[PDB]
Amino acid sequence: INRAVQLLIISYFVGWVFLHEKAYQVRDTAIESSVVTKVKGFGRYANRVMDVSDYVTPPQGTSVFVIITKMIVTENQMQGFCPESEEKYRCVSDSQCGPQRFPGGGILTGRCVNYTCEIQGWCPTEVDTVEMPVMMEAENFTIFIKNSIRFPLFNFEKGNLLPNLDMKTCRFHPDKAPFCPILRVGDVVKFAGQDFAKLARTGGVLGIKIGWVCDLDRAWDQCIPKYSFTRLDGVSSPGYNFRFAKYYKMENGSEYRTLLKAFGIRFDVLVYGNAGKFNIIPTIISSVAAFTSVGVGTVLCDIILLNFL
Amino acid sequence: INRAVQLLIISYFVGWVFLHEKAYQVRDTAIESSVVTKVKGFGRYANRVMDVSDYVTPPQGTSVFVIITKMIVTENQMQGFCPESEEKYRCVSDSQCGPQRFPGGGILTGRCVNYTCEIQGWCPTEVDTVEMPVMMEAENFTIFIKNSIRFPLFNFEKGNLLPNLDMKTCRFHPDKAPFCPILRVGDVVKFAGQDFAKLARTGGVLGIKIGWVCDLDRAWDQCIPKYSFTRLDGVSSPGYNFRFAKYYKMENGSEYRTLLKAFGIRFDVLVYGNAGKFNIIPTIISSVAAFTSVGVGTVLCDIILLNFL
Amino acid sequence: INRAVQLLIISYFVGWVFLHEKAYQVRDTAIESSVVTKVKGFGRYANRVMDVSDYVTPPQGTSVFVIITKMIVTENQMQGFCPESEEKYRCVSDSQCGPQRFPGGGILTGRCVNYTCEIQGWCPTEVDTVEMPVMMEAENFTIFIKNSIRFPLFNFEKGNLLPNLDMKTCRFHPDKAPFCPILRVGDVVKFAGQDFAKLARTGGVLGIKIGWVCDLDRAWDQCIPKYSFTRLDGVSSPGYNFRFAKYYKMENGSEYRTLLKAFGIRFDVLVYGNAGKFNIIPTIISSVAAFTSVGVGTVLCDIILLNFL
Ligand SMILES: CNC(=O)c1cc(F)c(-c2nc3cc(C)ccn3c2C[C@H]2CN(C(=O)OC)CCO2)c(F)c1
Ligand SMILES: CNC(=O)c1cc(F)c(-c2nc3cc(C)ccn3c2C[C@H]2CN(C(=O)OC)CCO2)c(F)c1
Ligand SMILES: CNC(=O)c1cc(F)c(-c2nc3cc(C)ccn3c2C[C@H]2CN(C(=O)OC)CCO2)c(F)c1
Ligand SMILES: *[C@@H]1O[C@H](CO)[C@@H](O[C@@H]2O[C@H](CO)[C@@H](O)[C@H](O)[C@H]2NC(C)=O)[C@H](O)[C@H]1NC(C)=O
Ligand SMILES: *[C@@H]1O[C@H](CO)[C@@H](O[C@@H]2O[C@H](CO)[C@@H](O)[C@H](O)[C@H]2NC(C)=O)[C@H](O)[C@H]1NC(C)=O
Ligand SMILES: *[C@@H]1O[C@H](CO)[C@@H](O[C@@H]2O[C@H](CO)[C@@H](O)[C@H](O)[C@H]2NC(C)=O)[C@H](O)[C@H]1NC(C)=O
Ligand SMILES: *[C@@H]1O[C@H](CO)[C@@H](O)[C@H](O)[C@H]1NC(C)=O
Ligand SMILES: *[C@@H]1O[C@H](CO)[C@@H](O)[C@H](O)[C@H]1NC(C)=O
Ligand SMILES: *[C@@H]1O[C@H](CO)[C@@H](O)[C@H](O)[C@H]1NC(C)=O
Repeated sequence: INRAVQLLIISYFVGWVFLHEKAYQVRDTAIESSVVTKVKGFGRYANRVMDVSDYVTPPQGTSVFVIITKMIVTENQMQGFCPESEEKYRCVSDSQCGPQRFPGGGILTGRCVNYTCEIQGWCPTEVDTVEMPVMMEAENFTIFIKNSIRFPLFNFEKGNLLPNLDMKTCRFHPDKAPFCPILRVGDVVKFAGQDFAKLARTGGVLGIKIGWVCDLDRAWDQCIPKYSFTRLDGVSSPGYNFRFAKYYKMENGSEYRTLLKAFGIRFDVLVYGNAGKFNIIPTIISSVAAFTSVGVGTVLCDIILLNFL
Repeated sequence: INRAVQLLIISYFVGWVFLHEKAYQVRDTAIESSVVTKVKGFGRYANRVMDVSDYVTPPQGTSVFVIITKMIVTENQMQGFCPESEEKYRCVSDSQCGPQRFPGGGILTGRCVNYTCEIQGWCPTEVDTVEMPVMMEAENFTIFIKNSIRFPLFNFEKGNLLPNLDMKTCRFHPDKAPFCPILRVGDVVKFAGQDFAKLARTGGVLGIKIGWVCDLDRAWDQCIPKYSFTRLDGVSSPGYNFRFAKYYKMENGSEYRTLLKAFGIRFDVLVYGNAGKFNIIPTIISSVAAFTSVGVGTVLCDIILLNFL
Repeated sequence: INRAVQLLIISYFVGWVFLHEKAYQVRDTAIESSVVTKVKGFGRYANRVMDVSDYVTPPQGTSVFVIITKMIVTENQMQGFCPESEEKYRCVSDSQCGPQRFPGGGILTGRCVNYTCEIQGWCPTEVDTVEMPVMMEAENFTIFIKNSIRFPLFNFEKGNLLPNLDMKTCRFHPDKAPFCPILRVGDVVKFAGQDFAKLARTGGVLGIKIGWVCDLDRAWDQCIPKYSFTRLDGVSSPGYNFRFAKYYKMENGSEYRTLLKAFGIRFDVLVYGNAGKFNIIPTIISSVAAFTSVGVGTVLCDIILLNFL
């Protein structure tokens, strides 16, 4: 009975190794998904509350949006020549800056004036590096993410709005309610291992990943999404700043421009999926390989038992 | 001759099962694609026709754009305190709204006035829910979609602009001309199983999918794209509304803001591909599995015939 | 010794064929990536230098941005009826244009006036096709691309900012330094097999592909990205033009609009990945198939040697 027991044990182990790793259930990874993101929540920046229309830069609500948390405004920028207001651009001789100095505000002319050598262009350049406050109440904003995915190979359409496992006081917590699509901005920042104060002050590119890992052999309700968070702006000047320009020409001839530098927390929504469904061909391939492996194991077992090595 | 005929039949069935499901022809699903969308067509909204530059929100023509169909304008919004114009925010006592009421227009102060308790912020809030007309002529807009895909594993570059199977009066109909890239907006809405009037009045997020399913073992001209349409904004307040803010500061000191609420039909272009090419390794694997399966079938056939069970 | 030598040679060839094509090392192609693009560099267009805030259309720095190189401005567009300024719309009789003529500037009315029959809408239409100069200094712009990828199946996070194989004078050249993420716009245009003058004058949609092809069986530092460039706006009127509209209502009642037509070079960043990691199941499958193929080869070899055919 030793040979039968040993071959049964070998076959059982081979089956465990195969079906545990899903040798069958051909896998599809080309998930086609659509994301609709909507921000809700109000906050104050200077002396005035700002609704959703203000801070979020892309109003459509695409896969990628920006939550603006700090604004630096430079108004009435006129064309001309003038020195730069930054420290690092010190000029002691007229030959210091030429076709070797990286421009910071405009095209250089090869001169030197007192405030720094003359960049040409928008004269009142950004006086940056100040103690401007941040939209602290943005720590309490909420993001509603409606994600609709469709695995094409198996024709499997699904969405994250699962009605079983209200939407007015629920948040997203991976422990209590890991299924509500409403993500608190403070919660997203905290779950990424980041302090919110520094992230809002300097800016960063967070990322929300919706892993659609499902086993289609089970029921339709079993396919559930998993939310994860990360930061994708780590080097090893870190930050995320971007500028809008609004132009106007007053009737007295001069051409003006106001420049708004925004430090925000850009959110990226990345959808990844991996769905495995049972298919005849991989099942046959795996069964044949398992049979041959069991045969090889049986051929080796008697030899190793007889030789005790 | 019975055994030879039976083994030939078993081998033929195994070959049918294998080659029908493409046991060989290793498959690649990581399709790298680029989409350029351009809208053409004019329509009237208030008392004036609007060209392409007006209704479409992203002027670049990215993978996702919005066809604005309804506009609600609130001009000269000033900062301050005032009640809200919506019905649902009824206030009979000063304690009704506090740290339990969801803000609708601004940060609450805990008071109660006649128009509703005081939200702080942009005072002339949106008087919404009106009978504003819709851009009905947007039913006749056309969308030109240039899609260029490149399967990287096989180095296979292709595009949907097939010159064989003019581009001035052709539309997209899956029956007559299922190859023209020009998609009528009314046609897209109709093919999604949606009435255009309600969709334009309330807004929605349609989706155009370009399935690049091809068999590279055939000629280059055989690889063709298939267009499909769906809606990806179905819960089970449905809609798709987004707001622009334009700011101006008149010389008499006050800070103003005009808010434009747009109800549009956002179009998402999703590209999915699955290309299978013959490879030596999967062919050998499939042949070995087929040989072993045929052997197993022959081993079972004589037994089942002799035992008649 | 002939049979042993022949079977060893057959086994060696089978192993070469299998391990060379990676029969083992299950492959994942669903790469989840995030791209942050930042443009640096100044240029002059009319009589004034323009910094980053001006030419690039999406200020956020998404996966797709546009480098504007030519601007055509039409100011003070008023609603009304007037003929069109283009040549192709010749009208000799009042019945020439009707429900058969493609509108170019507005909704037609079925009349004929001297400048061309009356389109309704923004009256001072674009007088296009001029000799407007181009932002030639945009040939010296630089693009910083920070790409962070994460293969989910193997949980493999990586980025293109490799610190071993400064970032102030380095460019991207596939021969000298093929690893610096700083891409010169002129270099990108040249590597796509395109002249920069015509591309800037008419517009085009270039594409930068970051192939993340790695072998995870080696060390972590071995996984490196490969940059490639292409053009995805080739038919077989080519170009890429898009228009912004800025509205204002002067106090004397009339409603105005200024239209800015931009000819740019839109850059698309496409991330593709294919990562193979050793797994037990594919290894067993490949070993079984190799054993069976070697057996078949041995069965055929003696026959072909004895029969000499
Ligand atoms: C006459 N009024 C103005 O000039 C003016 C008014 C403003 F409310 C603001 C302002 N500050 C902040 C601060 C935060 C955290 C969020 C939004 N903020 C805003 C509003 C908009 C202004 N944006 C714009 O594109 O405007 C062209 C870009 C996005 O932010 C400004 F920067 C300028
Ligand atoms: C002095 N003139 C204005 O204030 C004004 C003029 C306008 F034509 C309009 C207006 N209505 C509609 C209706 C449809 C269906 C499409 C486009 N529409 C527009 C034009 C733009 C105005 N957009 C903007 O970003 O403007 C900052 C956002 C997109 O729509 C407006 F909302 C305000
Ligand atoms: C009172 N001043 C103006 O009206 C005015 C001022 C300007 F600098 C310009 C202008 N020309 C060029 C040429 C290049 C190559 C790049 C940027 N350029 C610009 C600036 C902006 C204006 N953009 C805008 O959205 O403005 C609403 C869209 C993007 O280009 C303009 F088109 C109009
Ligand atoms: C974000 O919201 C939380 C939850 O309401 C705020 O925390 C509470 O704030 C109230 C304000 O009246 C205090 O009475 C509570 O004691 C706070 N609770 C806790 C646990 O701190 C929080 O202050 C808000 N954040 C910001 C920046 O305003
Ligand atoms: C969209 O275009 C269609 C096709 O031209 C319009 O339908 C025709 O409209 C003309 C207008 O002169 C009528 O004479 C025809 O009888 C209509 N034909 C049909 C089959 O209805 C349609 O009206 C346009 N839609 C909108 C909203 O203007
Ligand atoms: C882009 O930059 C290059 C590199 O600096 C410029 O080419 C040089 O331009 C300087 C200008 O003083 C000349 O002295 C050099 O002789 C040029 N070198 C070469 C090899 O041509 C180039 O002119 C710049 N392009 C534009 C359009 O301004
Ligand atoms: C126009 O007026 C502004 C202030 O409104 C002033 O700074 C500027 O010098 C004037 N420009 C001209 C050309 O008169
Ligand atoms: C400025 O003028 C506007 C109308 O143009 C008026 O409503 C407002 O009260 C005035 N504000 C101040 C601060 O004088
Ligand atoms: C308003 O003034 C503009 C010039 O500023 C002029 O062209 C236009 O005819 C005037 N419109 C009205 C309605 O008075």
